Amino acid sequence: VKWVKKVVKWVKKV
Repeated sequence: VKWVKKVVKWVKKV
């Protein structure tokens, strides 16, 4: 749940 910040940053990263 804490990685929720990076999770959504996946589509933006790749």
